[PDB]
Amino acid sequence: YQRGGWSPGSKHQKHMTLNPTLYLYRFPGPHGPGPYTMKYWWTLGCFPTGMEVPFRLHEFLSTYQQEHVPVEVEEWLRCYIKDPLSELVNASNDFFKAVEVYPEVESARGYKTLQPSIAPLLVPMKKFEEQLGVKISPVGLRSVLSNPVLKDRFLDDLFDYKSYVEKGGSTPHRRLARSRAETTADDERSLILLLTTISEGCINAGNYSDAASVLADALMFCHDPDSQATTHANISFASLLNADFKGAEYNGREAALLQPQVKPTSTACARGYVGWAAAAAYQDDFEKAEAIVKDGLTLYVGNEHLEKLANKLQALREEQPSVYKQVPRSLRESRSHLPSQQSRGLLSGSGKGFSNEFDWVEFKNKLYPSKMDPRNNEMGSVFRRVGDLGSFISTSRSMER
Amino acid sequence: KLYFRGGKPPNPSVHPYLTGEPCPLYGWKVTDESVIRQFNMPSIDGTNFRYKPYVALQ
Amino acid sequence: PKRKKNPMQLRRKVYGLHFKEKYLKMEEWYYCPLCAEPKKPGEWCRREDCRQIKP
Amino acid sequence: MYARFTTRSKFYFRPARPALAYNVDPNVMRRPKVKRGLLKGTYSDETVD
Amino acid sequence: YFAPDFEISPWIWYPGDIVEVVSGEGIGQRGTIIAVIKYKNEIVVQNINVQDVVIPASESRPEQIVQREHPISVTRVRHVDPSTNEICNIEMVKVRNKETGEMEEKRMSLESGILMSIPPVNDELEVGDPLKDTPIQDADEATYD
Amino acid sequence: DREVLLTGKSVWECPIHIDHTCGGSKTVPPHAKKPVRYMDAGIANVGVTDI
Amino acid sequence: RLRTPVRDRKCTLQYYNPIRARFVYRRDKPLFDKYHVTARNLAPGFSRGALKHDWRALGVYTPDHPQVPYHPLQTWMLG
Amino acid sequence: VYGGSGRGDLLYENPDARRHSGRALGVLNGVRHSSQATMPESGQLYYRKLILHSRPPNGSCAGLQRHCHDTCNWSYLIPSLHRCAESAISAKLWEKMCQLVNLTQYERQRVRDGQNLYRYEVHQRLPLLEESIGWAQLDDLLGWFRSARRAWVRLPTSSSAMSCRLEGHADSRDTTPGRNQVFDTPERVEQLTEATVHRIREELQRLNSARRLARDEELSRCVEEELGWHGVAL
Amino acid sequence: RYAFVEEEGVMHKVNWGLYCERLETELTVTQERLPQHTLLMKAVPSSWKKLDIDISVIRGLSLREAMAQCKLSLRKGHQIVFRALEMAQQGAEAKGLDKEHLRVAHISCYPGPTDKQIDIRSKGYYAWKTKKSSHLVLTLAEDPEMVLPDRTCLPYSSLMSMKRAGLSAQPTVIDVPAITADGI
Amino acid sequence: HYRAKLELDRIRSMLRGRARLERKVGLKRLFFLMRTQTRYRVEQQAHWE
Amino acid sequence: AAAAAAAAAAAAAAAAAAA
RNA sequence: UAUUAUAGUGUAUAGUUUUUUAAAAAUAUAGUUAAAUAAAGUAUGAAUUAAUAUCAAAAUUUUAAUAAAAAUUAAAAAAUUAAA
RNA sequence: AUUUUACCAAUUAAGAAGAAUAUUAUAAUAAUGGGUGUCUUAUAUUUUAAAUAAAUAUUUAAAUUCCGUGUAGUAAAUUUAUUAU
Ligand code: FES
Repeated sequence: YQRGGWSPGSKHQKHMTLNPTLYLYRFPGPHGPGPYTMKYWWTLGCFPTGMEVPFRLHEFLSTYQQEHVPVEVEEWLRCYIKDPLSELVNASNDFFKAVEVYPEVESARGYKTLQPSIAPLLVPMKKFEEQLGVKISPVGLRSVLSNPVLKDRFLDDLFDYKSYVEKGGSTPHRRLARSRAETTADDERSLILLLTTISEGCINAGNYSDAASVLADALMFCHDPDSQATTHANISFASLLNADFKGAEYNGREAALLQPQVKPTSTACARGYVGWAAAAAYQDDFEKAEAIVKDGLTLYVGNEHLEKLANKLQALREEQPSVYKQVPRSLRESRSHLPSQQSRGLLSGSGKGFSNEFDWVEFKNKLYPSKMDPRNNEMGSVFRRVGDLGSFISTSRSMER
Repeated sequence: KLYFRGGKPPNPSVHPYLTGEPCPLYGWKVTDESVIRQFNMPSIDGTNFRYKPYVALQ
Repeated sequence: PKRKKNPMQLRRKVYGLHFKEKYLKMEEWYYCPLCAEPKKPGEWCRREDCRQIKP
Repeated sequence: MYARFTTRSKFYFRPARPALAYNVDPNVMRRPKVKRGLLKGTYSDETVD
Repeated sequence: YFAPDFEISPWIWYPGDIVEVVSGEGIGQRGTIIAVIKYKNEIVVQNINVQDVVIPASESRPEQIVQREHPISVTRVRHVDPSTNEICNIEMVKVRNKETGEMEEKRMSLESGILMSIPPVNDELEVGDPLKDTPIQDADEATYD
Repeated sequence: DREVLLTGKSVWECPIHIDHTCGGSKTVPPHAKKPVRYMDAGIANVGVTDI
Repeated sequence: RLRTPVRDRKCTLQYYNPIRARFVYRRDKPLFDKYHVTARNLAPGFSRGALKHDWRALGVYTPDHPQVPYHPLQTWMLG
Repeated sequence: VYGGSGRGDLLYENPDARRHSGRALGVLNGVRHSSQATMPESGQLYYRKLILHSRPPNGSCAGLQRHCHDTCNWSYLIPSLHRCAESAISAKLWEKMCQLVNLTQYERQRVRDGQNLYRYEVHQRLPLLEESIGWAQLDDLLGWFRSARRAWVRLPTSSSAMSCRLEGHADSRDTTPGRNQVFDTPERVEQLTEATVHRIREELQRLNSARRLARDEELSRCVEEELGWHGVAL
Repeated sequence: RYAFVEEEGVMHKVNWGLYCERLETELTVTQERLPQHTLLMKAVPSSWKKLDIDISVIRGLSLREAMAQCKLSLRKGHQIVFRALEMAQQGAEAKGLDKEHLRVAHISCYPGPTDKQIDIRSKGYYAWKTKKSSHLVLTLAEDPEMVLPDRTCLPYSSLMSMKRAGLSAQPTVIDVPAITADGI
Repeated sequence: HYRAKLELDRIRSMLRGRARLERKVGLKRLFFLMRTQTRYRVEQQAHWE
Repeated sequence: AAAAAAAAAAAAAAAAAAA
C-alpha cells in the first residue's frame, strides 16, 4: 500500500485506507509553481485544486499602485516635462562623445578581429532616437564605426548637426509648430546625411530592413526635392535588397516623378529608374523592365547604371528564346532568389510539425487549434459536425450534418 | 416544494414581518396592519427646506 | 523491475544505434526555389505553383 | 552524422542543496557581496520566464 | 505597522522641525521635516532620502521620472535645538498657555531648555459644495425647546 | 501610500480602521473590563532609565 | 580542441541516398497536373540521379542503352 | 592559479583556503593517491597543480569553448580605472572638490578609501597595461590621465599615494612565484607614466574639416591641462 | 568593514563595500562586452531529460542551420529551441551583433519547477504524476571566420521541373548600385 | 560503531559513477578496497614481489 | 481501447440524451 | 469530467452532435472428419521493484542446505524486439 | 579528390524581511458554558445525591498476612498558593 512519503509531493504509490487524501487535480511541487499551474493561475485566477488562496499582492503593487496618480499630479506633470531642445542638445553631445571615444578596430593580419561591442553607445542612441523621433539600427552603427571612412563621414555629419542645433536651429520642431513650406535647412540636411550613412552601414552589414527603415525616416525628415529624390532612390535600392518589390517600385516611380524638380547634375533620377526597372525584373515583367530602361536611357543617355542594366536585360533576352516567350502570367512571381527572401523564409516559414496551418490557426488576435479554424471546414473541423440547427435542412446530402 | 426549491436557502431572520393570514377568497388577508411600515416624511417648513444634507465649513 | 541501474547501464542505449537513429539524426534540407523556405526533398507546399511544379 | 550525447550525472542524482541553520549563511561575513552567479560564470543578457 | 500600539506614544516629531540623520544612508545631514507619516512612524525631510519615482505611461502622456524625498524611519533622525544648533534630547511637556489659560502640550529640549510648540495642521480649505452645504447660520440656528 | 509619496502630503491616522482582534472584541461582552491587579511583578513601574 | 567549426553538414543532395534513389524510376504521373517531364527524378549519366556521381563520358559499356555527352557541371548545380 | 584569480583579476582568492563556501569539503576532486585522504599534501607544487587544475572554471577564468574577454586591452583597462574612480568618489563630491581644506570627516575618509582602492586597482592592472602599451590609443591614454585625476592620485612623475611604497619587512613579503606582485610599485608606475607620455607624443606626431579641427583643439587643450595638473609637460 | 587584498606581497585593507561593488560591476561589464547574447527561458514545458536530447542535437551549429533543423523537426524540445533561438536572435540584433555570423556557443538545460497531478488507480490505489519543466540556457556568439555550406543547391528533379515550367534554374541576380548621398 | 566516514569521503572522488556520486556507495566501496589492500599487503604482496 | 472507445461514445450519447 | 440514463410522472421523426495512427508476434472477439479490430513514431507520463562495484558466456571440480561463494578450465561484443 | 576514431568527467558560496507582537516550560491576583456575518418569541433553554478526586498526601518500625502494596498535628485561617497578554 504505502511506499513513499505521506505528503502529496511524495512520488511512489499510496492507498486510500492508509493515507486518505483529497482530490487535488494539480498543485505546485516542492520547487515552486510550474508553467502548468501558472497557466491555471493566469486563466482561472487560482490553482486548479481551489484549496489554494489567491495572493497577487505583488502583482497589484507592480501594476495598479505604480500606475496610480492623482488628478493634480497628472495635470502638472505634463507642464513640468523637461525642455525638448536642451534635452536633444545634451543627447547629441553625449552621443557624439561616445562615438568619438569608441575605439578603432585593430586591422589584424591572417584573420578578422572581432569588432568591440557597443555597450555605451546604446543609451545615447536611445535618447537621440527618442528626441528625434527616428530609430537607428545598432547593427548599422556597429558597421559604420567599424569602417574607417564611414566612421569619419558619420562623425562629421553628427558634429555639423550638433553645431547647427546649438546655433538655435530645430527644423522639425519649428515645422511642427508652424503647422500647428520652406526648404530643407542645414540641420535637417545634416540629419538626413547621418541617417543615409547609417543606412549604408546597415546595407554593408546585411540588414536591409533596418537600412530601409532608416532611409524612410530620413525621407520623412527631408523636404527638399533633391533630397527627396536621393532618399527615394536609396529606399528603392534598400527595398530591392530586402525583397520588397512593391516598395522599391513605388520609390523608384516617385524619384522618376520628382526628376523634373531636380537639377541635371544629380543622378537620383537615373537611380530611381534603375530601381524601378530592377523591381519590374524581380516581379518578372521583362517587357516592362525593358520599356523602363529605354525611357531611362532616353532621359539620361550614357548613364553607367542604365547601360549595365540594359546589358543585363539584353543577356536575359538572348536567353529567353530557350523558353520562346516570357515567364507565363500564371505564376509571374513564384521564383524566389534573394538572400533576404531566404532569411525571411527561414524565420517566418511554416515549420514542419509546428507554426503551420495544422498546428495553430491565428484568428483575429487569438490562437486556435486547427480543428476550430474558421477558414476551412475540413474533415478535422468542428464546423463539419454541425448542421440543421433548426431553421432549415440547408443541404441536400442526407448522411451527416 | 414550498419555501425552498432552489440553490440559495432563505434567511428566515430577515424575512419581512408577518402581517396576516391566507384566505382562498381574496388571497392574503392583512390582519396586523401596524406591522407594515409607512415612511411618512415630516411636513415642509422654512428651516426644513433651508437645511441641506451636509454642513458648510467655517 | 528488479534492481536499480547505474549510469553506464543507462548509457548502453545511447551506445546502441536505435537511439542515435531516433534522436541524434540531422535532416538534410535546402532553400525552396519558390518560397525560399527550408524544405526537405519529397515534401512541398499547398501553394498553386508548388503543387503544379514540385521543387 | 550523429550528435554527441552523454547522460548527465546531474540528472541521475540531484541531492538538495544544504539548508541554513537558523537562516544563517556561515560565511556571509567573510565573502564579498558579489552575485554568486556572476562569480560562478552564469550570466544572462535577457532572462525570460 | 498593523500591529497594535505600533505608533510612538509621545510622538515628538512634527512637520517644520529641524532634525539630523544619525543612521542610514545619509549620516550627519540635517534638514526640515517636509512631511510626517504617523501610522508608519516615518518622516520626509527635504534633500535627505531622494529617490526616483517612475510613472507608467498613459494614453495621454509618456513615462516620466520624478524625484521626491521618500519616508525615513523616525528612529534614524534626532531633533536639533535651534539655539544650540546641535543634537538635543526632547521630551513632551505640558504648559498652561497664558492667553487662553488652558493646558497644552509642547516639546522641550533637555540640554538647553528650549520650548517648541506643535504646528497646527490646516489642510486644503478651497473645496466645498455650496449646492448641498447647509449655511453655517442656519445650521447654528437653535430651535430645540 | 502612493498618493502621499507623490503629493508630499502628511498623514496623521491610518486610512483604514484596524481591528487587532479580528472579531474577538465582538465576541467579548460589551461590558468587559480587566480586573484590578495589586502588587504586580514588574520593574516597569519603577521608572528606571539607566539599566 | 578549443572550438571546432560549426557542425553544418556539407551539401548531400547530390550524393547517393537510397531513400531518394528509390524514387528514380517510380511512376509519378498522378503527382503532376500541368508540368510533366520524362523520368523527372532520373538524371542521365548519373548513378540514381546523384549529380556527384557522373558517368556521362567515362566509357561505361551499355551496348543496348543510350547515354549523353559530358557537359561539365557547375558550382551552383553541385554545391 | 587557474581556477582562481589570475593575472589582472581584482578579486583576491586564496585557492587553498576554502573561503566563500557554505559546506565543509567532503570530496576533493583533484586526488592522485588514496593516502591523500589523510595526507592531502596541499601546498606542494604538483598536488596543488592537480587540485587547482581540477577545479572548474569560475567567473574570472573562462572555459576552453566559452569566448573570453580581451581584459588585456588598454581601451578596456582605462575605463575600468575611470569607473573605479567614479564609484569611489561621487559626482557631487568631485564637483565640490573641483570648485574648492574644509571637508567633512566622512568625505575625507571616502576620498582616502577611493585613493587606496585606485592604488590597489592600478597594482592589479599594471601587467596588463604594460603589455598593452604598444597598441593603445591616444584617447585611452588621455583617459588614463583623466582617471588618475578623478581618483585624485598624483602619478609619480618625479594628495600623493603612489610615491610611498607599502610597508612591510622584506623578509616576510609574499615572494612566491606565479602571483602577479609588483614590489616596486612607484617605480613601475613612473615608468608607465613616462611610457604613456611618450606614446601620446608619438600619436600626436602621427596624427599631424570643422569636426576634426575642433577635435584637435579640444584634444590639445585636454592634454595640456591634464599634464599640467599631474605635473608633466609635453 | 575592510577587505584584505594581497598587494606588493602584503595584505592591505580596502573599503569592503567599494571592493564588492567594483567586483560586481567589472563582472557585469565584462560579460556585457563579451560579443555574445545569452538568454534564459524558465519553466520550459518539457522534461529536462527529453529536452537534453534535442539540445545535444542542436548543439554546435550555426544559427541558420539550428533554426532550419528545429523547423524541420517534430519534437517539443526542437520547437522550444526554435522559440529560444528566435528570442536570442532578436536580442543579438538589438545588441548589434551581425546576424549572418551568429552561432550557438552554449545550449544546456537543468531541472526547473515541477507540478504534480493525481492519477486515480483501481483497487483504491493512487499516485501523483509529475509534470516536469526545464530551464534552457542559449548563448549566441559571433564567428566571423565561420563559413556556411551552400544549401541553395536543389535536386535535379526540381531543376528540370522548373525548366519545364519555364522558370530559370539560376537566380535572376540584378546588380544593385550602392546608396549614395551625392545629390544632397 | 566507527567507520572511516570523513577519511574516505575525501578520496571518494577516485571512484566511478554511482560510487562517486552517492556517499554511501562510495564509502562502502572505499572501505572494502582499503581492507582488501591491507590484507593483500600483509599476506601476498611480499610473496609476489 | 477498441471496445472502450465505442462504449465511451455510447455513454456520451446517453448523457447528451439525458441532459 | 469513470462501468454507467439517477427515470417518479410521462411522451414517441428536433440531424437533442468531441474518440488518433500506412504491416508483422502474442492475446481477445470472429465440396474432410466427430478473412476483421488493437503499431512504431510526435505528445503526455504512472506503478510494483531497486545491497551492488561498467559485471555475473560456458564447462569442470569442490566447499556447511539453490550455492554466479571457491578453484580450475575456458572464451563471454553493442543496441532493438520477442520468448518465462 | 577527401576528411578531426570509439569510450571515459566532476556540485558546488544563497538573488530578496520567502521566518517572529513565533515554539516549549515559566505568572499562584480573572473566570455562568467565548463564538464575529450578531440583531423578538421561552408550555418550547432545569442536573441535582455524605463515597479517590479537574480539591492529588514530608521516613525505613510494629502489624494483619501462603512475596507485610505500609509512617502519624507541626503549627490550630500560617505564607504550597491551580497561576496567565
Ligand atoms: S516554396 Fe518551398 S515548399 Fe513551396
